[PDB]
Amino acid sequence: GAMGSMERASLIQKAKLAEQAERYEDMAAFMKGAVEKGEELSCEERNLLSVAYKNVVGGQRAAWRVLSSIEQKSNEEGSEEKGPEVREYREKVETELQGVCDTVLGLLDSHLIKEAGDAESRVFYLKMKGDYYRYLAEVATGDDKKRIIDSARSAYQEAMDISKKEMPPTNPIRLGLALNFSVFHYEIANSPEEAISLAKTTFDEAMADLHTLSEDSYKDSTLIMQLLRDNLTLWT
Amino acid sequence: GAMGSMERASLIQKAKLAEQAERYEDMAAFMKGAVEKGEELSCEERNLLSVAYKNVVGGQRAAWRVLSSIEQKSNEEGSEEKGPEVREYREKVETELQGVCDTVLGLLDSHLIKEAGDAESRVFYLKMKGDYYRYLAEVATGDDKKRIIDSARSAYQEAMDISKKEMPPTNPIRLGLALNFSVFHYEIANSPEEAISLAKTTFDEAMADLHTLSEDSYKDSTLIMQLLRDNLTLWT
Amino acid sequence: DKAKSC
Amino acid sequence: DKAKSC
Ligand SMILES: C=CC(C)(C)OC[C@H]1O[C@H](O[C@@H]2C3=C([C@H](C)COC(C)=O)C[C@H](O)[C@]3(C)/C=C3/[C@@H](COC)CC[C@H]3[C@@H](C)[C@H]2O)[C@H](O)[C@@H](OC(C)=O)[C@@H]1O
Ligand SMILES: C=CC(C)(C)OC[C@H]1O[C@H](O[C@@H]2C3=C([C@H](C)COC(C)=O)C[C@H](O)[C@]3(C)/C=C3/[C@@H](COC)CC[C@H]3[C@@H](C)[C@H]2O)[C@H](O)[C@@H](OC(C)=O)[C@@H]1O
Ligand SMILES: [Cl-]
Ligand SMILES: [Cl-]
Ligand SMILES: [Mg+2]
Ligand SMILES: [Mg+2]
Ligand SMILES: [Mg+2]
Ligand SMILES: [Mg+2]
Repeated sequence: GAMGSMERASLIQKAKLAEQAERYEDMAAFMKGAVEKGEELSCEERNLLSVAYKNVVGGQRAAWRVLSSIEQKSNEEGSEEKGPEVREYREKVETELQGVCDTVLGLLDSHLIKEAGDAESRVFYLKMKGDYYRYLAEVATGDDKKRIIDSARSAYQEAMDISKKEMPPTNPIRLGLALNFSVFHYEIANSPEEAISLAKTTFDEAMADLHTLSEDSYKDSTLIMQLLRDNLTLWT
Repeated sequence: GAMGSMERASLIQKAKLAEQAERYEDMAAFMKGAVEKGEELSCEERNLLSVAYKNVVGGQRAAWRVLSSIEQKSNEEGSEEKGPEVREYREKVETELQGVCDTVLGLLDSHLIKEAGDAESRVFYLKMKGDYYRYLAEVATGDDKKRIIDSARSAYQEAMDISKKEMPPTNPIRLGLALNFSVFHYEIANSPEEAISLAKTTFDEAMADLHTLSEDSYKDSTLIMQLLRDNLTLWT
Repeated sequence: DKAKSC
Repeated sequence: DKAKSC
């Protein structure tokens, strides 16, 4: 690892500098090096890891969708043959996106998940596992697509079971997990009714638990609750 | 070159796809490969080259300024010693930024400038040369800073001389060149009066030539003229 | 349209 | 403040 010679604390420090500089590739490389030191991650350090790769893969996904749309138009009735370049470049971006997903999943499997005992950490990592199998699913088209989808579902489901038993309905990780599992149902698993039912139930149960929270915790939950409301308005 | 096996036309095609996808590192790599085919660039191909590296170096410059500001605060009176990490990461970004500038300058020197005979191409490339020496100057602090500044000035000046003799005052390349040379005077050469005089004279002479233009050319010039006006308002 | 996630 | 360029 190119980060093997840098102190763990220095990697965390530089990941925070990279975030301030919006250098998310650097941020992700620093946090990969931090994870590979072998120590568990703190709550703040987990957020740095997820934000870094979320932004990296986020830009790859947006570019993939631009290219895939161009590719789909090029294969319509009446479109002039432009050669293999559009497919080639879409495959280039797709392959880089899959490498990032494989890298995150490798970190979760070696060895973040197995050493995660507290609900907040274990649910967090299992959500990540579901997220990055979902991103693999968004671009999957071959003989392993169904197993990729089920790997996302399986990771999300174990996270859901833990979060419902160990976390209050307003916990931001529990809310973000449910939001994304609902998106998985709608966009990946062809289960729009399940996606809608999950978003409603999640929102309503969090609504009924807000009275227990301080002003700061109240603000934290409602931000993600609004995303649940946004998707319901989009979907209904 | 990793692009040595791809057709020139395919590199141009993919640079345009990368632009649509906002993948400017890819865009720049494709256009570097295109240049290295050894053929001169068309007007449209020159714009692809400049847009690609402008965006790449633009993001590096913005990150460098974030980090340099943090570094400067850390060296103020009353700041706690945080170790070498801030300087280290600023130097990392700075070194990557300098490598991109060196790469562009190498392309201009091998061999875009020497084969550029038409004013539109020669002024375009000489402007680029001045721009990327200016970006080197923004981060220069050592024994070669004065020569880096003079290399930017020398490139800008030769471009200015050609553009004034061969191009109308409203030509967008001539306008962008003058805008940037004025910025060079203000931000690099500690010559704010020269920067202001150049921006005014450029704006006024273009104003007096708009009557010769079609509606489309009229729109093209005024966009950059407004940037000259913006800087004058900022500077006065 | 793409749904919101986090 | 940073001036505009092109
Ligand atoms: C890591 C970067 C920084 C900016 C330092 O922190 C990111 C953020 O980290 C925390 O927020 C988390 C968090 C997000 C919050 C909803 C953002 O709140 C804001 C901006 O007001 C978005 C981030 O991506 C992050 C880290 C992601 C997770 C997500 C992870 O799945 C594996 C599940 C839900 C969400 C949880 C973990 C949030 O608690 C904090 O509660 C946020 O502080 C505030 C004011 O809310 C902080 O902005
Ligand atoms: C390469 C990308 C695409 C988007 C295909 O074209 C970039 C642009 O390329 C041309 O515009 C150039 C150009 C710019 C125009 C001012 C943008 O006009 C718009 C958006 O309305 C900005 C670009 O960076 C570019 C290529 C840069 C140069 C600059 C190069 O210095 C070495 C000098 C001034 C400016 C000149 C070359 C402009 O003519 C065209 O005139 C623009 O078309 C329109 C509607 O104005 C097009 O947007
Ligand atoms: Cl490609
Ligand atoms: Cl570093
Ligand atoms: Mg150590
Ligand atoms: Mg443990
Ligand atoms: Mg050929
Ligand atoms: Mg020639």
